[PDB]
Amino acid sequence: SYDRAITVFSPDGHLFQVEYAQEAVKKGSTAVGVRGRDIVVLGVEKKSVAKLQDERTVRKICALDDNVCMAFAGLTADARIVINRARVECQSHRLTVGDPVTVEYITRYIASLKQRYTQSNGRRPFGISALIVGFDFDGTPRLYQTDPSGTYHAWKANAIGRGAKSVREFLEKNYTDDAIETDDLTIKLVIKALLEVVQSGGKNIELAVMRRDQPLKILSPEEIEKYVAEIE
Amino acid sequence: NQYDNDVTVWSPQGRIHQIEYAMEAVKQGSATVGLKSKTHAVLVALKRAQSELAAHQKKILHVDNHIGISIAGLTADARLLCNFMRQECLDSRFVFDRPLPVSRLVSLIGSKTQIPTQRYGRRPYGVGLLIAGYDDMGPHVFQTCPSANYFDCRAMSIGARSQSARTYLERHMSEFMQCNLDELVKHGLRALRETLPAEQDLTTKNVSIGIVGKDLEFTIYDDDDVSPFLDGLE
Amino acid sequence: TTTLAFKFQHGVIVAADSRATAGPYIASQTVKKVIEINPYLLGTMAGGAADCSFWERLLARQCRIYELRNKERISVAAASKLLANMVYQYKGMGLSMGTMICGWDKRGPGLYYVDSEGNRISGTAFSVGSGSVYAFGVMDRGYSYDLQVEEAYDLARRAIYQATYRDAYSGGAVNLYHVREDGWIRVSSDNVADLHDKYTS
Amino acid sequence: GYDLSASTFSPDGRVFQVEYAMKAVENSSTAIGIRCKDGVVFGVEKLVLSKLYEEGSNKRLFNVDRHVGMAVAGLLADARSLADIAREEASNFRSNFGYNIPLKHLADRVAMYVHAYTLYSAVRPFGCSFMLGSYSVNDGAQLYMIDPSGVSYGYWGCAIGKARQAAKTEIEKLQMKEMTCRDVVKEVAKIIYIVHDEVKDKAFELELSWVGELTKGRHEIVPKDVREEAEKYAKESLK
Amino acid sequence: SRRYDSRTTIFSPEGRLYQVEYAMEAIGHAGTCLGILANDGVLLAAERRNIHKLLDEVFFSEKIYKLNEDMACSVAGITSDANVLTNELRLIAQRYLLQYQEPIPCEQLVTALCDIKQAYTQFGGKRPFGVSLLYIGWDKHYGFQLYQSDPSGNYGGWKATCIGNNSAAAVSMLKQDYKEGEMTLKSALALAVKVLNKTMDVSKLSAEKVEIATLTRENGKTVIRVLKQKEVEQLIKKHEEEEAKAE
Amino acid sequence: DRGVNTFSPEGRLFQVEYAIEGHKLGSTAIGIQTSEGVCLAVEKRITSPLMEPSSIEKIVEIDAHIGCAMSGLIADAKTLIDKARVETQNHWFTYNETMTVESVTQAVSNLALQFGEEDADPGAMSRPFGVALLFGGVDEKGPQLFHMDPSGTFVQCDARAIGSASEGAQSSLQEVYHKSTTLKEAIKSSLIILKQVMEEKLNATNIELATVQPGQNFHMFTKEELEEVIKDI
Amino acid sequence: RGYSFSLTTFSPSGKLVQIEYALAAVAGGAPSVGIKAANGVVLATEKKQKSILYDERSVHKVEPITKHIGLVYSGMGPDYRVLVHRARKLAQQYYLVYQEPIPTAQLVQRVASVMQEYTQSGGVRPFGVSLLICGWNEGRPYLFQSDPSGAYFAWKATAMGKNYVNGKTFLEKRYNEDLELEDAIHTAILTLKESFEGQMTEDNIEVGICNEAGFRRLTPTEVRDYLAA
Amino acid sequence: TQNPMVTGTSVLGVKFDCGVVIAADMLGSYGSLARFRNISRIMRVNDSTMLGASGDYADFQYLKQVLGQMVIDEELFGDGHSYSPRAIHSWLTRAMYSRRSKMNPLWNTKVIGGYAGGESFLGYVDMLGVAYEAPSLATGYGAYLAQPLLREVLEKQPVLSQTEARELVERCMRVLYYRDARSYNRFQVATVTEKGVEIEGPLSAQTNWDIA
Amino acid sequence: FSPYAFNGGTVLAIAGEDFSIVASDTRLSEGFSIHTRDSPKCYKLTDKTVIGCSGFHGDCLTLTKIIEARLKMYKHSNNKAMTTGAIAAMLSTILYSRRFFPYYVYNIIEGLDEEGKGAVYSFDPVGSYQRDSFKAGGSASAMLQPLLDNQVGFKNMQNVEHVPLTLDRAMRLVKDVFISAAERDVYTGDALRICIVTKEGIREETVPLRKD
Repeated sequence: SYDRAITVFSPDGHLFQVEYAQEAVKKGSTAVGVRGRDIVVLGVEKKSVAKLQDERTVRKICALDDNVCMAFAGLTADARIVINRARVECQSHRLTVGDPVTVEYITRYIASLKQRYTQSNGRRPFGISALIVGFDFDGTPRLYQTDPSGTYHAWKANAIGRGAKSVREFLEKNYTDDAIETDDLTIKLVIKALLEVVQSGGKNIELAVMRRDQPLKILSPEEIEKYVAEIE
Repeated sequence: NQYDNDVTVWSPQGRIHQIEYAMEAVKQGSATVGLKSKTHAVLVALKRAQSELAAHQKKILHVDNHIGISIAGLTADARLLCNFMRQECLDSRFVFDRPLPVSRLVSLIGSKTQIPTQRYGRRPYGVGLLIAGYDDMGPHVFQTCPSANYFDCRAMSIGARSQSARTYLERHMSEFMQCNLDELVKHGLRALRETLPAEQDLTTKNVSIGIVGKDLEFTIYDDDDVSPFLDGLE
Repeated sequence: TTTLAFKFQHGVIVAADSRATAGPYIASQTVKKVIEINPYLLGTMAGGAADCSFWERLLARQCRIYELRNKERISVAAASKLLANMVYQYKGMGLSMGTMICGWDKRGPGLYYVDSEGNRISGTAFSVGSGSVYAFGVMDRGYSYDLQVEEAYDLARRAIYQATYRDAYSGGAVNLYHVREDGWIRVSSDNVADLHDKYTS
Repeated sequence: GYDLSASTFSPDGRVFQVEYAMKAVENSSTAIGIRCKDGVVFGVEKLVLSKLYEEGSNKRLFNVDRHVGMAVAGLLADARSLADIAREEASNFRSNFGYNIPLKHLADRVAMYVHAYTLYSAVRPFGCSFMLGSYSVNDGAQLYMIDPSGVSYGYWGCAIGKARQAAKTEIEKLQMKEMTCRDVVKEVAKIIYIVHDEVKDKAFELELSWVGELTKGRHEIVPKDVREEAEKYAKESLK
Repeated sequence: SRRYDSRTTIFSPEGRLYQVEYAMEAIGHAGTCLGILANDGVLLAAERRNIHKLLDEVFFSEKIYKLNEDMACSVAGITSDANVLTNELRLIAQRYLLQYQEPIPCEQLVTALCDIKQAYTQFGGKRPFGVSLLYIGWDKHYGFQLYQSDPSGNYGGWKATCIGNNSAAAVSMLKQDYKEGEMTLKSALALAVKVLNKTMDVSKLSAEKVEIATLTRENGKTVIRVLKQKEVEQLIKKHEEEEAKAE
Repeated sequence: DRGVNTFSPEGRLFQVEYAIEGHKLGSTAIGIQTSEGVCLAVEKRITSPLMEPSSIEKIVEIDAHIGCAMSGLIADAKTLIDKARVETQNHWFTYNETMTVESVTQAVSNLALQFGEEDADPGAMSRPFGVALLFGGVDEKGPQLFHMDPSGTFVQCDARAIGSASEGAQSSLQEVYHKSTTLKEAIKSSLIILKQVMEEKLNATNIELATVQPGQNFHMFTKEELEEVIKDI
Repeated sequence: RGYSFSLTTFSPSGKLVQIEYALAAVAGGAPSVGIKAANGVVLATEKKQKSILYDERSVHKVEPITKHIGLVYSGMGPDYRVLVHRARKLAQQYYLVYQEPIPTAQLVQRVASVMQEYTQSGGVRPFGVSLLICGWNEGRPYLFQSDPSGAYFAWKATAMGKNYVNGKTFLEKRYNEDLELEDAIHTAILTLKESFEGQMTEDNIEVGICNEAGFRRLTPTEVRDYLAA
Repeated sequence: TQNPMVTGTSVLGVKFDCGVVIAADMLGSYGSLARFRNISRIMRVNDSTMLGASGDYADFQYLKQVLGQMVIDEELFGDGHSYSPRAIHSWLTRAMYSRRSKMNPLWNTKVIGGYAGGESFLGYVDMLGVAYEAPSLATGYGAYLAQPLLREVLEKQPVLSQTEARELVERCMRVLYYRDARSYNRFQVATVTEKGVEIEGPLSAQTNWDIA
Repeated sequence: FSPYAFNGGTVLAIAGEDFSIVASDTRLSEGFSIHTRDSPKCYKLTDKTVIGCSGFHGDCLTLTKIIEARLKMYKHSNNKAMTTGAIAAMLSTILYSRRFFPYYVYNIIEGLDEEGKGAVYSFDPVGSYQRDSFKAGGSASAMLQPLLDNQVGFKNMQNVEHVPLTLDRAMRLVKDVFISAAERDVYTGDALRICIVTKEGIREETVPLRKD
C-alpha cells in the first residue's frame, strides 16, 4: 500500500498541488452556460476538428440523468471517472428514496469526492472543472459550478477554461432580463458570447439545450449554422 | 544538517535531535508546581493570560478518584494521554475490584510513550506531565518526559522559567513532611509566585489547586473556591 | 394487540389498545402502542415491543439527519423505504415486527404497512394484531370516504371496543390520534369499560 | 551520505548507525559485575542529579525472573523495553516446558531480538547495553553481556559504562576464582568508589544486588547492614 | 522511505504530468502503424521492426493479436507492457460474454481498457504503460469502426489515423487523399501501400518489412485475415506500375 | 524534505504552523455572548455581480440549539460539520437528552492532529484541517460561545473575532464589550465593526446574521428583518 | 515491510535506464550459443572455473525443466536459479490442469511475464540475466530467447554473453537449413572456440541436446569424442 | 470443556477466628472407576491464599498454571503491593464468565480461602459465573450432605476455634465417606493463618464403625 | 451445557410524591438447595438512583459492573452526573446490544427526577421499558401485583376517597406484602432490605422474615 502525503501545506498557507491542478484546468477549451426562463443551455468550443475524426466520440457534454447534464474543462480521462461515479450515485438515490435527485444533491456529491482527493494519502487531485445544469420537480432551472478544490456555487451564467477571463466580462455587461425572454433569444446570446473567444470564425462549437421536455436535445450543425447567419 | 529531521537517526554524538526538540516544546508552557507531605499531595498551576476576553484554560484534570494530573505542552496530546490513563484505571477496577497503584500506572504510561520514539514516520508526544495520587503507601509526585523516562520526586516544577521555583523548592524542602495542608498549599503558592515577572501577583482567577489525601478524593478548586487559600500571602 | 388506521377525506385516523401479556398473565395494562416519531410522523407497535421501539428510534434519528442535510423534510414513501431496508438486513434471525406509517406530504394523506418479512404496501385501511379480523368486520361495514372527523372517531372507537370485547389479548384503554395538514393531535384516551356501558344500556 | 540508515554499508563495510548507538552508551555512568564461586554480585554507581528526587528513582537493577538479575547502561526507556521483552521470554518458556529457563538460552533469545533492529530502515538500533546473571545448582554462577549490535559473550567480570577502561584495569587484579560473595561485595564497593569521578559528578548513589547459594538461587538486593559496612570499608581503603 | 521515492503521480508547476509526457516520447520512436476505414471493412498495416535473417516466423503475425471473434488490435511502444494489455482485453471480452451471452461492443472494450490505463496515473506509485493501441471491429449498432488509445488514458474514433514514427507526416498526407464515403477496400489498400512507401526512410518496400490485416463481413460472419507475402508483393507491383506510368 | 510530523528547533510542528497561517486569508466572522443569547455575523465577500448571494452559506445549524460559523477552507469545514451533527444525534439517541456546547466543541477538537502517513488507518487524513470555528448555543447553564483552532485547542469566549482583520476587530471589540449588554446593542455593535473593517458597503445581501436565545431555536435573519435593522441603524 | 514505489522510471527521452543497465550486466557474462538443426537443438556454454580447487561436478549451467525442455543462461547465476525454480513450478501447474506436457511457447510466455512483473512493481530491481530456451513438441524443435525486460524472440542460431557480435557475425556464414544435429554440434563448438583464450577441455564447457526422445546434457566422456574432431 | 473426563468430588470450607481451613479427598474418578488415587486437588496461591477445585482435573491444572504465572509476575518487581483473596476471587469470576459467554466453559467449582488485613475470606465460584461469600461452603454432593451439619453448628455458635473447626471438618469428611459413591478414604487439610499456609499429608477417617 | 440458571428472588418498587422505595429479599437459590441467606439485589447507582435485579446471578453481577463503569465515563466526559431518565435510556440500549444471547435479568430502576419526584422504570430482558407508578418482578410477582392494584391503585373499590401515599403507609404496605409473599412462595423469605431514595439521601433498613 502506498501511503504518502502528496498534497501538503506550504509557507504562506498554500496547497501547491491544488494550485497546479487549477493551472492545468486553465488550459482546456472554453465552456459557457446560462439559465433561461423555461430552458437551460450549454456550449463548448472545439479547438480543431481535424477533418478526420468521428465527433460522436469526443463530446464534452454528457447526461447524468433524465433532468441533469454537465460539461467540463480540463482532462478527459479524469472527467470520465467523475461522470461514471455520479451516474452510479443517481441510480442509488433513485433506488433508495423513490425520487429523482436534485441538482444540488449531485453537485454536493461531486464536490465531496473532489475534496476527498485533496486530503488522502497517495493520490493527486483531479484536474477538471464542471458546470452542472438541470430542472427539478418544482420546475426551477439551476446552474452550478465546481472546482478542483471541492468548492461549488450557484450562478446566473458562467464560463470556464481559457478565454473565460473575457467571456465573463462580456456576459456580465450583456446579461439582462431582456435577452432572457425567449429561447431563440438566449441561444443567440450564448452564441455571440462564445464567438468573440473563438478566433477561428464560423462555428467550431457544440451547443446542447435542455428544456422541461425532450431532455438533452442537441442542436444539429445545420441548425446552429442558421443562428450564426441571423446574428450577422 | 541531515540528522535533525527523523526520529530514527542518531547523530555522530549519539543523540536524537527530534526528541530534543520535542522537549524544547514542553518548555514553552506555563509553570506548574507539585509537592507532598506526610498525608496529602498537592498540585498548583498558573492559567496563562490568553487574551482580554477568553476564559483561561483547563490545566488540571481528574483521572480517577485517587489520581489527578496537570499538563504543560500540546493539549491535544495531553488529553489523548488522559483518555488512555482513564481507560487503564477503569479496566483495573473492572477486573480486580480495587484501585490502581500510581507506580503501575506510570509504568504503563512510559511503556506506551516509548514506542513512537523508535519507528519511521512517527514523532514523540510533545507534553510533560505531573501526577499526584494516594494509595496504601501514601502520596506520590511522579513526573514524565517526552522521552519516555519518568522520575519520582518530593517536589518538582515544570514549565518556562521554573528554575526559580525549583531553587525555592529545594531551599525549603526541609519542612514539607511535617507541615499541615494549609501550610503545604501556601508553600506551593509562594513557589508559584516566584516564576511570575515583577508586574504581576497571584489574583483569584489565574490559579488552580488540586488536592488528594488520606480521607479525601481528588478535587479541583474553582475561580472563587481558591479564596480561602490566598488570604495570607502578604 | 389491536391497531387500526384508515385514510379518509380529512387525513388519517389511528387507534390502538393498551394491554401487554406474557402468556396468560397480564403484565401491564396501559402501554403506549403509538410511537411519536416526530411532530409530523407516527408509527405503531405490534409484534416484539423491543424491536418496534428500537428500530423506530433509529428511523427517527435518520429522518432528523436527512432534514438537517437537505434542508427539507423526508416523505412518507421515503421513510417507509428506509425502515424496510433497515430491517431487511436481519431476515431469518428472529425479529418480529409489523407497523404502520402515517403522515402528510405534498401528495396528501399517506398510509403504509411495513412488516418484518420485508414487504410494504400502500392502502386506505389497515389493521394489525390478533384482533385484526374482529376490527375488519366493523371497519369494512362502516367505512366511507365521504365521512367527517367525528364519524371517523366513532367508527374507530367502536371497532376497537368490539375487538377487545371478543379477543383475549386485547383490553384496557383505546388511544386515538389524528393526522392533519398541520401535524397530528391527540383526541381521546377513553377506557373500554367506560365505553361498554355507553354502547348498550 | 552513509550515516543515516541501518541498511547502508559504508564503502569500507561499516554501519555507522550502530557505531553511534554505541557512543550513546560509551558516555553513560558505569556499572560492573563480578562472578564468584558461590554466585554473582552486581554494582552500579547511580547518579543523583538534584536533591528534589527521592532516592530509589531510576533504578538500574531489575528482576527478569525469580533467578535472573539484570543491570543496564544507556537510555533507560530502551532498557525498560528490553526488560519487558526478557520477562516475556522467560514466562513463555516456563509455560511451554514446565521449568525455569537457562541463562544461556535467555541471553541468546534477547540478543536475537536486539539484532533484528540493525537491518532495516524502518527502525533504529537500541541505545543501551546490559548484563545478566544467575545461579543454578546445575551450572553454578553465570554472567553475560549484550551489545547494541547483538553480540553476547560470557565473562568473569564486566565493566559496561563510561569508565570501562579504568574499571576493567582494576578488576583484573582481583583473583575472583577463589573469593566468595561476602568477600566480593566489599571489592565491588571499593572499585566503584575508586573509578568514580568526584569533580564532574559531585554526588552519587550506590546500590548492590546478588544471586547465589546464600539466597537459595533467588535474585535479591543487598541488605542495608551489609551495604553500610561495605561503604565504610571502601572509604577506609581509599584514603 | 522518502529519500528514494520518485513521485511518479504528481503535478508539475505548470499542470503537466511528466511521466506521461515521457512515455509519449517513448512511443514516438516505435515502428509505424496505420489504419484506414472503408465501406466494407477496416484494415491495419504495420511495419516489421526486427528484420534479422536468423529469425523465425513461427507466429501468424507480429503485431496483430486477435482479441475476439470480431476485433483485433496493434501496438507501438513496449512489447512487455503490450502483452499485459492484450491479456487484459481478452479477459474483459470473455467476462462480458459470460454475463450477457452476446459479444461485446468495441467502444465498451476500449473504455474498459482505458480505465485501467488511467488508474495508473492517479495513485499507486508505479509507472505508467508506454503503449499506444489501434483497434478495428464490427458490432450490431455502428458497424465498422476504428479507435485509438494513448498512455494517459483517452481514446477517440477516427477514419484514417497513424501512430509510431513519422506519424505526423503520415496523417498530413492522409488528409489529402482520403474522401469520406466513397472509399472501397481496394482503394484503401492502394492508399495504405502508397503512404507506407513514403513514410519509411528506406528506398522502397520489401513485402517482408510490412504486415497487413483486413476485416470483412461475409455470410453473417466476421473474417479477420492476415494478407500473404504474394498478395502484398502483387500490391507493391501495382503501386510501382501506376506511379511509374504517371511520370 | 521533511515529513508531516516534524518538530522544529522551537518544537512547533511546521505543518500546523502553516495551517494556522492559512487563516489570515479568510473572510472575517464575529461572535458575541450576552445574558439573553448569542449572535454570529460573517462577511460574504461577493466576487462578481453574476454570482448568486443566496449560495454562500457560512453559518450552518448543528442542532436545534447550536449553530456554527466558519472561516478558512470551506471545503474542509464540511466533514467537521457532518461529524458534529452525527455526534449530537447519537447523544440524543442514547441518552434521550440534548448534548452540550462544551461536549460538542470537545468532540470536534479531537479530530484535529489525527493525521499521518504510516500505520495511521485504512483511509486517514494526510494534513491538518484549515478551518477555524465558532460555536454558539444555550444549554442547562445558559448561552455559551467557544472557539476552535487547527491545533485542536478550544477555549470559551464572550466576544471573539476570527479572520483576516481580527487584529483590528478585537481592538474595537474589547472597548465595545461589557458585562451589561443586551443582544440588541450587541447586534448593533457587531454590525458597526463589520462596516468599520470591510472593503465593500455593508448592505443587506453581503452579510449574514443568526441568533440563539433561551426561548427560541436557532433562527436566521431574513432579507426583510435584516434590511429593516440595517436601515434602522 | 517493503517499498511501494517503482525503481524503474522514464527519462526525458523515454528510455528505461535500469533495464539498459541490466542489459549491460548481461553483456559481461560468459558466452552462450544455440543452434537449431533439422532434427534437434544444441546448447553449448563456457564453464570455466577460476582455479583447480573448485569441484566442477557440483554446479551446472545447462538445466532441464521438464522431460522435453532445457535452458542455459548468461548474466547472474543466483538470479538464474530463481528463474529456473519458478519455471519448474509453472510447468507442473500446467500439467496438473491439462494432463499434457506444456509447450515451449507457453513456457516462454509465462517466464517472460514474470520477468516483466519485475520491471514495474515496488522496491525491486530487474533480473540481470537472459535465457536461451530449448524444446521439442509435435514433431518440431524450437529455440527462443528471453531478455531482462520481458521481450522474447525466436531464432535459428543466436549467441549471448561476451563477444556476441562477432559470434553471430560468424554464425550467419556457416549456418545451413539442412544441417543434421551431429554436424551442428561441430559448428556450435567451433563458434565457442573462436573466443576462448585457452585450450578446450571436457570440463571447460557444457553441452546439451534435445531431439525426439527428450532433453539431456552430454557427459564428459562424449564431449571428449566430440572435441577430438 | 464439552465433556469432563477425570473428575474430583466435594470440597469443604470453614472460617474460624484468625484463619480459614479447607479440605478435600485425593481421588480421580474415570466415570465410576477409581483410576488415580493420590492426586492433590488443593493449591497454595501465595502467602495468604489457598484454592481447592472440583470437576474436571485438566481444567484445574490449566488454571493452576495461569494463576501461578500471574502471582509470579506481580511479585517480580516487588513494589510493595500484592494480590489479595478478593482480587483473586474477582479475577476468577471474570475468567469463568468470559468462558461461559463463548459457549466453552471451564468445568470447575473452585473455593478460595484467605486471611489478610486481620480478617478471613471464603468465596465460591461456579462454572457459570455465580459467585458469593459465606462462613461455610461445600461443593458437589457435599452441598447436600455436609452443609446441614456446618449450619447446625454455626447457628448456635457464630465463632469457633481452630481445634473445633478442624474437628468439625473431619466429622463431616467421615459422613461423606459413608454416603458418597465417588468418595475415597484419604484426604488433605490446608489451613491459612497469620503465619501462612500449611498443608497436611494423607489423613484417614479410620474412625469408622461398620456394625452390620 | 445450559448457560442459564434460575436463582429466585423478588423485587418491588413504589414511587411517591417526595420519595421512592425499592425492596428485595436476601435468599440465593439453585434447584432445591440454598446457597446463602444474605445476598442483596439492590445497588445504589448515584445519590438519587437505586436499581434492583432478578434472574440469573452471573448476569446480574456483570450488568451492575458495566453500569457502574459507564456512569463514570459519562461523568468524566460531561462534567456532571447522569439522571434517572438518561440511565433508563442507556440501560435500554445496553440490554438491546445483547439480543441474540441476552441478559436474563429483570431490572427495576428507581430515583428522583429533576423536578423532585419519584420515577419507577420497569424493564424486560431485551430492552422494552416504561415509566410506572409501582411494579413487581421476580418469582412472586403474580402474587404481589393484584394486592398493589387494590392498595395503591385503589382499584375495584368504591366508597373511598383516595388520598396519596405517605411514607409510613408505603413502608407498612411493603412489609405486609412481603410477609404474605413469604408465607406462600418457596423462593423468598430470609430477610428484607428497604432502600429509601429521598431529597436528603438514600437510607436503608432491615426486617427479618421466617426461615425455611
